[PDB]
Formats: sequence, structure tokens, C-alpha cells
Amino acid sequence: NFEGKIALVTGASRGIGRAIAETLAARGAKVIGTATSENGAQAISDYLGANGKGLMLNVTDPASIESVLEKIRAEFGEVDILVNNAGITRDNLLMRMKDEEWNDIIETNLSSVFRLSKAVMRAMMKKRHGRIITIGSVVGTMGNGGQANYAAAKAGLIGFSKSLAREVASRGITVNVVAPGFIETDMTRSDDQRAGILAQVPAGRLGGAQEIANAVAFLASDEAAYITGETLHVNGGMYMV
Amino acid sequence: NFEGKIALVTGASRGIGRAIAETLAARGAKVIGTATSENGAQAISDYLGANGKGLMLNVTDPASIESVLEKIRAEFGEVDILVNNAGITRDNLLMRMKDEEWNDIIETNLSSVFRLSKAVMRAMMKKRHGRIITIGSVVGTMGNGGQANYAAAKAGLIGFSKSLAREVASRGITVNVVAPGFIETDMTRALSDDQRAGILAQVPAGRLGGAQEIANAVAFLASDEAAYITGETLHVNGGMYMV
Amino acid sequence: NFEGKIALVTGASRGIGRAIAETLAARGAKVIGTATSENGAQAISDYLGANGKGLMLNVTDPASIESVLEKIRAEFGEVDILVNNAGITRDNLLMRMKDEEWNDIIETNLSSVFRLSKAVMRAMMKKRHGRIITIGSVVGTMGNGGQANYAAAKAGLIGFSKSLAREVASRGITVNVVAPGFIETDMTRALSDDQRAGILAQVPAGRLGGAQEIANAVAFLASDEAAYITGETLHVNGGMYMV
Amino acid sequence: NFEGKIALVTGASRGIGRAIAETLAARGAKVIGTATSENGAQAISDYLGANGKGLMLNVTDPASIESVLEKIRAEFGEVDILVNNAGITRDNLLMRMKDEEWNDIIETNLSSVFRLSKAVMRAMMKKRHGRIITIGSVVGTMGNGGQANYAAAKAGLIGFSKSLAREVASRGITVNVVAPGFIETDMTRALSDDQRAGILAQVPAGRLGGAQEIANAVAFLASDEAAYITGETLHVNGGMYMV
Ligand SMILES: NC(=O)c1ccc[n+]([C@@H]2O[C@H](COP(=O)([O-])OP(=O)(O)OC[C@H]3O[C@@H](n4cnc5c(N)ncnc54)[C@H](OP(=O)(O)O)[C@@H]3O)[C@@H](O)[C@H]2O)c1
Ligand SMILES: NC(=O)c1ccc[n+]([C@@H]2O[C@H](COP(=O)([O-])OP(=O)(O)OC[C@H]3O[C@@H](n4cnc5c(N)ncnc54)[C@H](OP(=O)(O)O)[C@@H]3O)[C@@H](O)[C@H]2O)c1
Ligand SMILES: NC(=O)c1ccc[n+]([C@@H]2O[C@H](COP(=O)([O-])OP(=O)(O)OC[C@H]3O[C@@H](n4cnc5c(N)ncnc54)[C@H](OP(=O)(O)O)[C@@H]3O)[C@@H](O)[C@H]2O)c1
Ligand SMILES: NC(=O)c1ccc[n+]([C@@H]2O[C@H](COP(=O)([O-])OP(=O)(O)OC[C@H]3O[C@@H](n4cnc5c(N)ncnc54)[C@H](OP(=O)(O)O)[C@@H]3O)[C@@H](O)[C@H]2O)c1
Ligand SMILES: [Ca+2]
Ligand SMILES: [Ca+2]
Ligand SMILES: [Ca+2]
Ligand SMILES: [Ca+2]
Ligand SMILES: [Ca+2]
Ligand SMILES: [Ca+2]
Ligand SMILES: [Ca+2]
Ligand SMILES: [Ca+2]
Repeated sequence: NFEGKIALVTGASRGIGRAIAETLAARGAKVIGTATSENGAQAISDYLGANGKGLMLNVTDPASIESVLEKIRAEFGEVDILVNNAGITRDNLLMRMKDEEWNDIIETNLSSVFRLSKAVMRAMMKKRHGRIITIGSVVGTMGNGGQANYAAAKAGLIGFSKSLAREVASRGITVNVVAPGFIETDMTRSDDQRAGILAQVPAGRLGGAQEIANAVAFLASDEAAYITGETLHVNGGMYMV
Repeated sequence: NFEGKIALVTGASRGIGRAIAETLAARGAKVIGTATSENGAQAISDYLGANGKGLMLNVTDPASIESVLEKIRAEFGEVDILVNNAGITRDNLLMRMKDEEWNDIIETNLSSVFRLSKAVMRAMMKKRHGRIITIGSVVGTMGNGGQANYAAAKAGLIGFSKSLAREVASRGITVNVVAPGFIETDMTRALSDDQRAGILAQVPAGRLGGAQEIANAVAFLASDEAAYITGETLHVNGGMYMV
Repeated sequence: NFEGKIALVTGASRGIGRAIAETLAARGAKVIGTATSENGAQAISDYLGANGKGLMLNVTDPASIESVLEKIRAEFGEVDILVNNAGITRDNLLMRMKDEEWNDIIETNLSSVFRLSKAVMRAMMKKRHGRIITIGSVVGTMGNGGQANYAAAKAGLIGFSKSLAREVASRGITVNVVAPGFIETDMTRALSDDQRAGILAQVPAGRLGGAQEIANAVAFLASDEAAYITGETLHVNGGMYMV
Repeated sequence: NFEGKIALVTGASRGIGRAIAETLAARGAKVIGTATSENGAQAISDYLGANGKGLMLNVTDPASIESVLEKIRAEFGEVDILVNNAGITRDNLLMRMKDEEWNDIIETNLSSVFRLSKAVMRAMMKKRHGRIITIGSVVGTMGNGGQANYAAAKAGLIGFSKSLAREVASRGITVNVVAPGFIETDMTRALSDDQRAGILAQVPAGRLGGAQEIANAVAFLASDEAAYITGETLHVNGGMYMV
């Protein structure tokens, strides 16, 4: 139960992000989910109803981050739980990877974690309590051909999380990563390609967005106060470390 | 909710083991906790009350294992959740470590995982559902002077868990490890402020972990909310080590 | 023996970078070491002599990268061995870390690996052989207070390397990382015995590593004796961290 | 150059073990390789010639250990380099794995590392220099269906190695693990093309590894060029697994 907690979930329009937002809300938290457009934000406001609000946010833009946080502080208060879910992909074999494909991935998937974390850190340190959870990926640990950029950012946020974790652990704040394997999403939703995927998963199936949300909710709860600088893999056995 | 689930927790007399047993019971599961003596088993039956029973079990003795399981089947049924918590320590620098000190740790902390997992596996495969969770240790991952035997067993059960996880993942069965860092126990409680300081210095969180904290992690992995997690090691060490 | 091989070592002015350049040269390789200034580039030409050359290179500037590669091709040929050693630190606790301190570390310590690798890849693919070795850090694996930016970069370059390794493994090209622990440098040498004691206490080996020790590891991975090693991280930290 | 060093390589009859023995000998070390029978021991003496000797050893019999090290001290001296290569496999899905199969793997592949390391320990600490290298396996890190026992032993030896490394690092002794992926052996050579295809599909490198490649990695770690590497696992698997 998160009664009295304020949670910020970036990229909460659908799939994993939305499941996370709905789950925290269903458990008593006041949730602020974000999208890159005003309409996408409004749609989040629509489903969260009285348990939260949707706001437009660009994790690559310093002014946007500052604007959203002020709005959150004026209507709800300080963020207790930060879930960095915003992310994108720009696949290509190295030789075909554009400088922009690399930079956009680093900025959106890695630098965003730095920016959002620093932005909520202060209040958590004062309150001597907080949760920062970033959605990584199995790719960050095993790497993947054609996704060197995505893997760099996903592996990068782990090193960041470990360092930040060491800086704020004594003040009741945990910093962790939930690394999903293949998750059933609109994209994976025609049938010779799904089986090429299932073949890599011992569980024999794709994970559900709600399954990632359950793991996030666990780490965000008071039941995981002694877990920090840790990566929780949720991949059906696709990879094991 | 564990309603209808039967859980076997080895070494449930106190600390982590007891917290795990009480937590699963409090959430609807019929729990069978074990101890190495009949008296210890009775004390477990006492705190579990109508939600479970305590049984005497020696994880290094096949006859004991089969006998215990035969009893659980008779009174409750097949085990749905297995928590391998039984474990000991026989610390010593390698140059001093006696063969018995090495062997006893291997049999009790590693071979026991093999014996108990194999003993409840068949039924799980048939139901196409199950949970096997072993309590490891940060030591199995970072190593520790004076605990080469303990570290070998704790690291070894991870390799075992990963291998088993791959064999049964398609059958709706998950096999994981929860690796505690420094947890408060009777041993640590009686340490001196000076020694506790030596321990705390290694922990970014600045405190020892609670048995209940490990139990919460175990309960999460044992639930249906962790069906997509297998062959994984969940570290609960306050930042003492990070991988 | 690297006779017949052309190696590019970024940031070879001193310490680890210079040891790497001198070691590859001593073993028969034609070495091109780089620095950020003409003077630095000259110091490198000074110690490499007839076995190589120093060039000015800014790993964050595409123009510079193209210019440098063009020069190596003109005078020496295609790069067979790439050692990404260039890097910097901009330490600070998160709340005190300026955007530019984050941006600079990411561009210099991570994006640089992407840029340089991509610039030597084609020729390697064709020759069906090559070596890409990046100097990471124990910090990339264990993390470190005050170095979240540096940690993010060193951990990210591992994720990059694993991915690249998968793309080129079938073509006789290996992509690895050598992660040093505390290495002796002019800075550490200037520390008082008390200051060093804080560092030494974190290392089981009881001493700082030698720049030459990192160079030896790099030379091993760059040789033909490590053809079956790729996407791997070789830790050289005296036991400071163990994975 | 290992001139003046005495190396003990267990299970040096063929494959990885023999390559290791021949490589260390070729580089100046006096090598003692072992086999489980007198004939196998003689065959090893035959190929080592004036650079070493073959001895019959059972890494599960304490008396054999004392005896073998006894002969070694008498003829050559104290062991400076220990390579734990002896090991076996007893595959089977858990549901059908025999106690003997589990116990045999644990004793031969894990407890053996403890016994031999402990036996050569004192001499090394006294001389403030030594090398202990154990041949692990990728299966120890990734685990493998049908090899829960092999995986437990292989993962367990890393936990063991990390702990011992911590106890002896300050004394100039390093303890490491070289973890091979699929290495070409007579067993793999007899597989059908369909089977080999199954294996190759798991290796980005697109080929099986060679015994000599593992030997080169072992020789590197055993040399003075790897004195700052300890408690580390060097993966040599062609990209089969990446950590
Ligand atoms: N799907 C999988 O199998 C899988 C596996 C492992 C990890 N993940 C990770 O899980 C997370 C969810 O991504 P997804 O691909 O599953 O879902 P998705 O539907 O692609 O959602 C991405 C979300 O991020 C937001 N976003 C994109 N660029 C942004 C920017 N510059 N600033 C702020 N927000 C931005 C999007 O906003 P709009 O709604 O406005 O477009 C959207 O809400 C990602 O971090 C991803 O890397 C997914
Ligand atoms: N305390 C920590 O900080 C910490 C940290 C990491 C991991 N752990 C792990 O957590 C688990 C709990 O151990 P602990 O030391 O915390 O508690 P403990 O109080 O030592 O309890 C050990 C339990 O195991 C049982 N046991 C011992 N030998 C057995 C055998 N041969 N057969 C069956 N049961 C046996 C004991 O039975 P009796 O009650 O009959 O004696 C007791 O219930 C262990 O696996 C341990 O390695 C503990
Ligand atoms: N020292 C340690 O204990 C330790 C431990 C782990 C990892 N490392 C890593 O080892 C490597 C060596 O660094 P160091 O700190 O030991 O030595 P350093 O003396 O700081 O050398 C850094 C080198 O990188 C070059 N460089 C800096 N910014 C550059 C840029 N934008 N473009 C191109 N080159 C640039 C420098 O050029 P100039 O000579 O022109 O200044 C210099 O040659 C780094 O990647 C570092 O992260 C060091
Ligand atoms: N082949 C691979 O792909 C691969 C991959 C990863 C790791 N490995 C590891 O590499 C090592 C080499 O094994 P292998 O299978 O490749 O070669 P192998 O030809 O099976 O050789 C095994 C060696 O160990 C000795 N041995 C067996 N039981 C022993 C005992 N009780 N006491 C003393 N010595 C004993 C054997 O003696 P005899 O000659 O007298 O029979 C033989 O010399 C093993 O530790 C193995 O786990 C192999
Ligand atoms: Ca609302
Ligand atoms: Ca792929
Ligand atoms: Ca210790
Ligand atoms: Ca984990
Ligand atoms: Ca010149
Ligand atoms: Ca520190
Ligand atoms: Ca390694
Ligand atoms: Ca397999």
C-alpha cells in the first residue's frame, strides 16, 4: 500500500508504463504519468482519474523536466517514487548507425535517468525516504546485435544506479533497475517472427506488461527497503546472471 | 494470495526461516517448517498453529527427506512452494579448514538443494506449476576470507538453480535465489558496538537487514506476480555488493 | 608478436595509455598514439620513434576523428588494433553535478567508443580480423559515490562492446574491455601515506596496480592468443572487486 | 618465461590439460601433469620429456595428494603454479539424476579444488608468490539444462576462488578461473553435422574453441604479467555468453 506516496512514472501512455501507473494508483499512490504530447498526457489524466494526472514531459529537455516537477509540487507535492520508464529504440548494425540514432538513444534512455534522478533527489534526501526505479532491459546485460546504442544506455543506467545508490542509501533511499526480457507489446502483436522470439525464452512465452509492473511495485514498496543498487531480471529465463 | 498452496520451508526455527514460514502462512498458504530436532519441530508447529506444522528434517539425510515428504503428502498434499533455507557455517582460513568443515558445508548448504528440489520436482512438473526458492548469500557472489566453503556452496546453488530453471521453465515452474547481505540474528545482536561498526561500514544502507525483509522478497518470488522471473538471483544486501 | 599490425591508442600521453603504446610497439606493432594537443601529440612521437607516431585527436569531434584516420591510412594503413583509452573524470555527488559534467563524461568516455569503433570497423570486416579493446573501470561494475557519470559511461561501454562483439564475431574480430582497479599515476604518487592508506585498504593485493600491468592485459587480448575471447570484461583490480 | 617455476597440472592426459602442460613447459617451467592411472601418467611423462613428469593422481584421495606432492618436492621442489583441470561430467535432467552422479561431480569438480589448493597453499605464502588457476566452464555462469550438477561445481569453484583470493592476495598469490565455452574434443568431433550445427548456432564466433586457446589464457594468468588479476573469471567462449 502506497497511501500518502506521490509517484512519477515517465512514458506512461501504454504497455509497461501504463501498467506501472495503474498498479501504483490501485495500491493507494497519487500518480503522475507522462507522455510527449498534450493529448497523450490528457489520455493519462483520463484513465488515472481521481488517483493522478497526466503531464507532458520531454526527458531530453531540461526546461521540460523542471516545468513538470514544479507542476507536480504545486498540485501534489514532492515525488517519493520515481519510475524511469521513458525510452526508445533506433536499431541498426554499427556501420549503418547514424550519429543521431546513437545520440537520441543515449539522451533519451540514459541521460534522462541522470536528469530525472537529480531533479527529485533533494526532497527524498530531506524526507530520508525515496525510491528510484529504472526500467532497463535484458539487452543491457547480454547486449544484442544491431542494438549497440540501446545496450549502451541500458547497461549505462545500471552503472549510474549503482553509483547513485551508494550516495543515498544511508538516507533511506533505494535505487534499482528492473530489466524486462521480451514483453508482449503492440509491436510484438506476424507469426514466424514471434516463434523466433519464443525460441530464446525457456518460459516459452512473452512477458506481460503487468508482470513488469508487479516487480516495480514490489521494489517501490516498504517491503524492499533493503534492496538497492540491484538489477531484478524479469525475462522468463531468456538470460541468467 | 497463497490460498490452496502448500509450502515447505527448511530450517524454519527462527530468523529468516521463521519469518518466511510466518509470512507465507499469513498470506493463506499451508506451511510445513522444519528443524533438526523433534522439539524444534514442535515449537514450529506451535507458532504455525492451524496454518501449518513443524517436522523434523535433516537435509543431508535422504531417508529423512523422503520420510518428511511422505508425511506432508499424507497430511496436506504435494509441495507447491519449496524454500531451501536450511544452512550452516564452519568458518576457517583455508590452510586451517578441516575436511569435515568443508564437507559438512557442501552437504548441508549445496547438496541439500539438489536433494530437496529433486524430491518435489515430479509433482510440480505434473501440475505445470511450482516455485523453488533457495536462500543464498552475498558471500556466494563476492567471496569472503574465512568462508571459502560457505562461498563455494552459496555460489554453487546459483549454478544449480540456473540449470534447473532451464529444465522446468516451460512447465510453469520458477527456480530462483534470494541472496541476503548482513541480516540481524542472535549472533549479530550480541556483537559489540565496535564489531557492529565494522559490519555497518560495509553497508551503504547503514543498518543490518531484517529477517522479515528477506521473507518479503521470498514471498514475492513465490507469488503469481513473479511467474516471469526464473534462474534469477535477487540481492537484498543494502548495497553491500552490487551486480 | 604484432609485427605487421597497425595499432591506434587514444590518450597515449602517459600512464596506462603510454604503457599500452610502448608495449605494442616493443612487440612489433606500428603504433599511433593520440593526445588532445600538438605538444601532447609530439611527446608521443618522441617516445615512439621509428615504431610509430603521435597525432592530435579529439574523440568528441567527428571532424578530428576523420582527419586522424585519414592520416593513419595515408602514412601507415588500416587500423588492425583499436585501444580506446581516452577518458576523463568530472567527479561530484549527484546534486552537485553540472549538466556539462555529465554530458562531457558521456561524450568523452562512452560516445567516443561508438565513434572510434565505427570508424575502423569496415576495414576490419573486410580483412576478416581485428581487435577492439576499451579501457573500462572497476567503477563501471561496482559503481561509486561521486562518480555516477563516470560509472554510467564505463558500464555503458561494456553494453556497447557486448553488442558489437555479437555483430562482428563471425568475422574474426573481437571486442573486449579491460577494467582496471586503482592504478598508480602521478596523482596517487603525490598522495600522503595517510591518503594512500584509504585506497590501499580497498585492495586485497595491498598495492596500487601498475600502468604496465594494464598494458600487459591489453597486449594479451590484442594478440592472436585471444581469438576466442570476445564480449568479455577482464578485471585487473587486485581483488578490489570480484565478479 | 616461466624458467625456475614448478607447475602442477591435474588431468593433463589430453585436450585442454595437455595443451596447458605443453605450453607451460615450452615456456620454461618444470611441469608435472597428472592422470588417473599409471599408464596415463607415463604417457604424460613421454610427451613432457626432460621438461617434466607424469604422475598418477586421484583428486579425491587425500593420501594420493600428500604422496604426489611428496614426490614433487623430492624431485623438483614446491609447486609455484597450480592448474586445477581435472574434471568430469555426469549429465541428466534433475528428475533422473542419480545421487552418485551428483556426488561424483561435486567431489571431482569442486571439492578437488579445495583439496589441491589447500595442499599447495603454505609453500606459496611462505615464498610470497604463487598462482592457482582453475578451469571452470561457461555452464557455471549460464547454467545448462541437463547439467545441474556440472553447473553447481563450476559455479561453486568461482565462489571458492574468490574467497581464497581474498585470503592470499596480500601475499603475492593470485587465484583465478578460466571458463571455456565449447572446446573441440574427440567427443565433439564424433557428433553429427546436425549436432555440431546445434552447438555452432550458440557461438557468435561461428566455431568451436581450441584446447590451445584455453592454454594460452591459462599461461597468461600464470605469468608475472597478471599479478594484479585475482578473484577473476576470464571467459573464453567465442561470445557464447557475455557478462
Ligand atoms: N517492450 C519490451 O519488450 C521491452 C523490453 C525491455 C525493456 N523495455 C523498456 O521498457 C520501457 C517501455 O518502452 P516500450 O517500448 O515497451 O513502450 P512504448 O509504448 O514504446 O513507450 C515508450 C514511452 O516513452 C515515452 N517517450 C519516448 N520518448 C520520450 C522522450 N524524449 N521524453 C519523454 N518520454 C518519452 C513515450 O511517450 P509517448 O506516449 O508520448 O509516445 C511512451 O510513453 C522502455 O524504457 C524500454 O526500453 C521494453
Ligand atoms: N544471518 C545472516 O546474516 C545470513 C546472510 C545470508 C544468508 N543466510 C542464509 O540464511 C539461512 C538461514 O540461516 P541463519 O544462519 O540465518 O539461521 P540459523 O538460526 O542458523 O538457522 C539455520 C536453520 O537450518 C537448520 N539446519 C541446520 N543444519 C540442518 C541440517 N543438517 N538439516 C536440516 N536443517 C538444518 C537449523 O535447524 P535447528 O533449528 O534444528 O538448529 C535452523 O532452523 C542459511 O541458509 C544462511 O546461509 C543468513
Ligand atoms: N588511473 C586509474 O586508476 C584508472 C582506473 C580505472 C580506469 N582508468 C581509465 O584508464 C584510462 C586512462 O586515464 P587516466 O586517468 O589513468 O590517465 P590520464 O593521464 O588522465 O590520461 C587521459 C588521456 O585521455 C586523453 N583525453 C582526454 N580527453 C580527451 C578527448 N576529449 N579526446 C581525446 N583524448 C582525450 C588525454 O589527453 P592529453 O594527454 O592531451 O590530456 C590523456 O592522454 C581512462 O579511460 C580511465 O577512465 C584509470
Ligand atoms: N571440453 C570442453 O568443451 C570443456 C568446456 C569447459 C570446461 N571444461 C573443463 O576442462 C577440463 C578438462 O576436461 P575435458 O572434459 O575437456 O577433458 P577430459 O579429456 O575429459 O580430461 C579429464 C581429465 O581429468 C582427469 N580426471 C578425471 N577424474 C579424475 C579424478 N578423480 N582424479 C584425478 N584426475 C581425474 C582425467 O584423467 P584420465 O586421463 O586418467 O582419464 C583426465 O586427464 C574439465 O575440468 C572440464 O570441466 C571442458
Ligand atoms: Ca486526476
Ligand atoms: Ca539477436
Ligand atoms: Ca571479510
Ligand atoms: Ca539480480
Ligand atoms: Ca614521423
Ligand atoms: Ca567510494
Ligand atoms: Ca571476466
Ligand atoms: Ca542447452
